[PDB]
Amino acid sequence: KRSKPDIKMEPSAGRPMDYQVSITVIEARQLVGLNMDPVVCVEVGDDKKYTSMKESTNCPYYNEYFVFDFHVSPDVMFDKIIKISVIHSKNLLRSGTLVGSFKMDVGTVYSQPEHQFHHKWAILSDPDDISAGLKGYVKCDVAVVGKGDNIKTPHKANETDEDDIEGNLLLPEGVPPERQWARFYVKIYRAEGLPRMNTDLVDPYVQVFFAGQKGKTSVQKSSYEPLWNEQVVFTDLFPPLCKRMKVQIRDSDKVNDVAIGTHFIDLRKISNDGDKGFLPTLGPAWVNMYGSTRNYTLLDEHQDLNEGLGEGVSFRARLMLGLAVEILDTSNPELTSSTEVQVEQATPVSESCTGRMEEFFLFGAFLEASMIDRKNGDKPITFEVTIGNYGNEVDGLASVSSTPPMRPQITDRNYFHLPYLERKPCIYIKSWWPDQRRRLYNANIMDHIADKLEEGLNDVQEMIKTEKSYPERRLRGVLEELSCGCHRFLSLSDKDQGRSSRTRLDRERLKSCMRELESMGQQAKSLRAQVKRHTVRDKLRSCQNFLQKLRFLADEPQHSIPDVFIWMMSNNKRIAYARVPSKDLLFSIVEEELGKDCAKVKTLFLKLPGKRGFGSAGWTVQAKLELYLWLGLSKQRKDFLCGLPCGFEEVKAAQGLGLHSFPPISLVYTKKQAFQLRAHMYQARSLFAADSSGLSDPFARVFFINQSQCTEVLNETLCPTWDQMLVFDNLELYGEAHELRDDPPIIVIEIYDQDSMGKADFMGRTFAKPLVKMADEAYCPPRFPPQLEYYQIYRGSATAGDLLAAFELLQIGPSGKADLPPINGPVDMDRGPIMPVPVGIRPVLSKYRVEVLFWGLRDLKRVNLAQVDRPRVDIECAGKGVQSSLIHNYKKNPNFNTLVKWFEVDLPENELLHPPLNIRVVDCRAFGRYTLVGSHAVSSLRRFIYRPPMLDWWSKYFASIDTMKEQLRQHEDELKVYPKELESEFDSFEDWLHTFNLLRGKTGDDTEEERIVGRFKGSLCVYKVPLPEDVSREAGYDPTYGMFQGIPSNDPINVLVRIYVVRATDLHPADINGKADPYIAIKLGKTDIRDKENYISKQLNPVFGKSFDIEASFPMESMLTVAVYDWDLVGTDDLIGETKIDLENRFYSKHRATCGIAQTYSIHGYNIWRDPMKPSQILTRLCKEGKVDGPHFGPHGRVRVANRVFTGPSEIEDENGQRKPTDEHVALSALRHWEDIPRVGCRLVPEHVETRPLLNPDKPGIEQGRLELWVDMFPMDMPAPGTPLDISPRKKYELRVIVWNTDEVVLEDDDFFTGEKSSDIFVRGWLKGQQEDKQDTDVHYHSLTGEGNFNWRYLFPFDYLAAEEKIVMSKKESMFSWDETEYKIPARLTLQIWDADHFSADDFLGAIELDLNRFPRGAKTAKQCTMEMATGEVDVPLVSIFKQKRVKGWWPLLARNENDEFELTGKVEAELHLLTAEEAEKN
Ligand SMILES: [Ca+2]
Ligand SMILES: [Ca+2]
Ligand SMILES: [Ca+2]
Ligand SMILES: [Ca+2]
Ligand SMILES: [Ca+2]
Repeated sequence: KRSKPDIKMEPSAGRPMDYQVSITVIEARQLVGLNMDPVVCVEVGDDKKYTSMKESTNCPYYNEYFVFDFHVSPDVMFDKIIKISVIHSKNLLRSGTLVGSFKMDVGTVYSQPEHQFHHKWAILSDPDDISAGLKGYVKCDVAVVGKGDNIKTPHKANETDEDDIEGNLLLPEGVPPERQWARFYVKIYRAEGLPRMNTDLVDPYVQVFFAGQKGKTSVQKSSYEPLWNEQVVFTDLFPPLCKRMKVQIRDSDKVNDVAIGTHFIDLRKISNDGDKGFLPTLGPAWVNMYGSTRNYTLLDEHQDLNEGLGEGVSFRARLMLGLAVEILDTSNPELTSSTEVQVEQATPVSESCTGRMEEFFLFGAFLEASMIDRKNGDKPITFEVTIGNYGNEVDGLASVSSTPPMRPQITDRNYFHLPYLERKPCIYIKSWWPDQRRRLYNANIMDHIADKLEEGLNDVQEMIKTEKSYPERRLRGVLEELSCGCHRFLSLSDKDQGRSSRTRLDRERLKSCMRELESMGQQAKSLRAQVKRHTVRDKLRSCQNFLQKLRFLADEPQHSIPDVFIWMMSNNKRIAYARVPSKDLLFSIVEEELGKDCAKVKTLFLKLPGKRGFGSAGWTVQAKLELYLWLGLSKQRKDFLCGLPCGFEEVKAAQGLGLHSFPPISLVYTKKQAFQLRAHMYQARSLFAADSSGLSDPFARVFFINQSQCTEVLNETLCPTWDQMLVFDNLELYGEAHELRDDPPIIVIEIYDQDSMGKADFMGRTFAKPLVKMADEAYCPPRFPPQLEYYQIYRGSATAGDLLAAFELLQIGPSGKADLPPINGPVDMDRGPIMPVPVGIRPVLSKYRVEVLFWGLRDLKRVNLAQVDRPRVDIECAGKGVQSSLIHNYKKNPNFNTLVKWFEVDLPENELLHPPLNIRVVDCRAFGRYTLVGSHAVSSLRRFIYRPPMLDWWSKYFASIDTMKEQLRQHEDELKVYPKELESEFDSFEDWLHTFNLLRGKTGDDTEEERIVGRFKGSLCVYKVPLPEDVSREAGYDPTYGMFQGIPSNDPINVLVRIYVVRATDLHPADINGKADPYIAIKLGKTDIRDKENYISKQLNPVFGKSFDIEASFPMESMLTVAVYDWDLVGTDDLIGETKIDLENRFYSKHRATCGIAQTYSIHGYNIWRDPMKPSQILTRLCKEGKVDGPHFGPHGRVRVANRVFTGPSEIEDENGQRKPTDEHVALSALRHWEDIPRVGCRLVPEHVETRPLLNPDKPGIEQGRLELWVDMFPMDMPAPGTPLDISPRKKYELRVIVWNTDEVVLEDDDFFTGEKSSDIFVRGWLKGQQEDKQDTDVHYHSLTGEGNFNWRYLFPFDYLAAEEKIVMSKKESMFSWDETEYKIPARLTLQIWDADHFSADDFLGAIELDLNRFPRGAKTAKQCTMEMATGEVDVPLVSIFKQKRVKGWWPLLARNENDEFELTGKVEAELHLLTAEEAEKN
């Protein structure tokens, strides 16, 4: 396949769109400064915000969130810098001292696989001083997201998880952590070809921006060809995290300096990292520079094109440039330690290093110039072609550049055309460019193999779309051809070694492309063998991992010949432009090295320059040229007319009369051939909506050469069936048969919405190439007759539907129109000249029946600000359909009194060609004035076409969360924990019930929720014929309810929902201080419960443990929403997150999604069964609903469902402790293995929590945080359930120690009165921190050898959990906080021996820090205590007091000496004891 051409008016480049960056700075560490007061400043481009001030902390904590929003182009967003700085003593009076700064850019943060860095530590270096060392690190999370992106957020963990600096640096892949300094020389030499800005002179100077620094050269006053010869040096951290250098020529002025042009050097194209890579280098070579139009205007609206914001519409300058980096040793005292940008004199380079200036030649032939836009074509028009400054005759051999102006004639009401016919104007341009053709040839072979590969991937994507047989063989052939072209590029590009015009970048880029493309060829040859159908899609992605990087090869940073520009001018006022690259036009002998646009006629769509080329002004095209272009050496000009169609005869200018090889000013064609286009137009689907009713009036105009016709208008449909051909009679073309069959001409098809007057709104356009046939060839299969194909219409950037067409070009023969095929006349003869699509091309139709289950309608909005009372649904498929029964009142019952009804239509035989079914709800008000409430049409029927087939419950939560963590890590009692929406694993519970998303309004462009006017609930069943009896008995049991038998009841039923909110983690902070105060809000219908009375305070990871009961009247009250809210002391409360969980499909699924089913039964304790019915009654109800025999019972260990038997345990315990027999365990096992039923077998949800991502309307597609919750449904017409689960969040302990004596404590104090050494020994110890566990003993004054006597008892009461061995407490973070915050640490004790004084603080002598779970055992005597029991010797075992409960021993306390080791500075005899809270009151 892939006969369609891919042309788009709006590419990805140029269009500005909304981005935002979110930067949070969690904790700063390892900073430097004496009594410093840090503030973290975050800068993105031209703005910056500061955090709060912290006083005298070395490790401050901020956790402050910043969001920067911009609406800019993607390329200029990727060039914005990100600066994280730390400032000491910032104030407005005096500038604070800079501690450290870190530079980064937006574009490489976007280059992450998650478009973000999670928990990464910025290296806060010193940009102000190269010789200075590291100034600290700052942990941060930085994310870049624009509109239209869906991303997954990783675990936003606290300090209790991995937070180490070195393994989580703020680096991309492959960057070395030390980031050695470098000098970046750019060497601006010369320039040529400047325009006029004084009216007419210019005062240029080159300013270069990189990494937030800038440097400008001197100004060469009054010179259009200036010579700067100056070099600008930067210094930054190699490798540069910023990936672009903005070099910009500027015209200096005394009031407002403006821009000449701007070129962006992408540093990835000129560099390679690693030990096999090479340092950044470029040039000395010429760089082309494009911008706005060269003629001066005082109010130029295209000024931003000179700044690089968009696409250059004309050539503006050529700049000689060089670049070279070097790594400098910053420890050398020979060089100054400065950092700022410097401008010095550069070394002059000869022109022979960039290639000799040499004369090139451009030839162009304007064959066709049609579809000129009407609002400009009242004047005669021209076509000015300029390459470089050559051909700029308007602004200022004799080269010609313009076609002769002559008036445009009428084609239709929307476009003119130009009557060239046989007189084709031509242009010839002499030019002088350097001899760097080999660079363009290498980039051209790169682009040629990349174009072949991209054509292969688009072809196999089309065979994926149309389900053609074995695309894996096409993939293997594509990879083999890619390897063959790879070896061709290996054997081709290396033969021009002898020239000395190669720069420093040429050899390095050729070698790097050699190595990388050898790796690509061997990787493609290895990937060819593993291509398989069932894993084809990932293989496609691997091919994309080739192709884009191949384009990364093809982009040349040192382009020699500038792009050619083809313009339009009406009375010498510029209208529209096209810009063709010159690597595609260069002529050469080898076919892969030959340009893809050289010596062939190509279609070329002009467009408005700059900002007028975007949006609604850029809908209609400005011209559709059929241009022949050739570019190359004048000694290679021997065959620059060979690719042209034959039959032409030259006419030259006055200077070239009688010459041999003078290029012609014009051509006259004599070999005219007549043709006819049969524009087959069968259908369209999913078109754009251009009326306020949500539908349109589509009629399509077909444009071919100069003729244009329109198919008839159909009314109030987005999927029309015109059933019409457009006969363009007696076309004329010029050429021969072999130059036209493989390259047919272009047909452009636009669709318009007819309105109440003569104007018509726009739908977009598509393009086509007709099936071409000659007189000598016959109408043989499989080429003829042409089959209808799908043509993708694009309304600019956004897609706007498909189109059904079978275009064919047919030449007339020597017998005239008698050699034309027999035209099938109109069966409906009332249409007259409207001739339908003939047979063979028209899809052969067959009888189909559509049976529609009309279940209900949900949340329809107002029509003309009036409420909807009595809906009805019309259904249209292939023009005919059935209408639903009326409902009586929407507010009390939004359901139809009968459900199943059918209709008979004709549909095509193959399912790929099916027209879309269109449902339309309309209000049936009085007096027959029915208006459109909603419409849903875009659907494929393939899914509907039938074919015959001490423990608590938290311990159970821990025993499941660790298993799901183990399974997640191995991929990269117990409940089945689900990590996402339950709908994603259980296909939104759409077994028979389907939700069709119901639309009214114009289709959105550059949301669907604003178009939402409700949704339809129901099902479709479309089938050809009644099948044999065993298959058709599904409908044969009850024709009243049709094929949808097995349906459950439709009448309203009363229900309670029981929502359990377990916990939540990774909350986005509602408050700006990185904290939140969460509480659950729940809404369902009229019910809204907000539990503000039982909030959790100062928590981003709430342990909730809450259960709520909500009344609901189904089917109206089936739209539950669960949200988390933040308490605010003043003002209004701010929402944190909100999730939607609908209950219609959950209740009415076969999967039993009302309540989960546990792993096993227990009638007491932590595994209590919350559902009121036993599982025996549960599968009794499921067997009665699903037409299943069973359940059957025998002994208590077996249960029979259908023809299968399952097993399980027999006895079960209650709270009294005595066993009882039951068979409900085996019933629950049958519920677990319910998938094995041969007819009604599907999956069932187990008892779960779901980790639903909470979304926000402000950030679509972005998870603010994950919420652990699960819902239960219990219909109240069955008996009510009991007490809900005790999921409420949580043992208290007493640690007591006694210090008996001390020995060998170091005598720190010399005696003031007698002189001997002594020590006032006393003890101190604490578990948690300062304000809670600080206690000390009495002082043993004046020790002689370290002996002391205390006999003092400590006591530490606390809370504790043994699941993670964590001591549990909540305390205020600061004295200014409102209330307490929860903290977790492991079991710690810190013991110290001090030296008391009567007048000041005590002197530190010794310390130990031990764990109650793994401390080494104590000595038996004081003298047995040695150094080995405290250090890291493995010979000393460990004792846990949680199993021992009594420890007596001697233990050494260790000073903090300067030798980084431990020294015996004291011994302590200690008794250590553990009690509970109840035992502590009497022990
Ligand atoms: Ca309209
Ligand atoms: Ca209309
Ligand atoms: Ca708040
Ligand atoms: Ca708050
Ligand atoms: Ca003392």
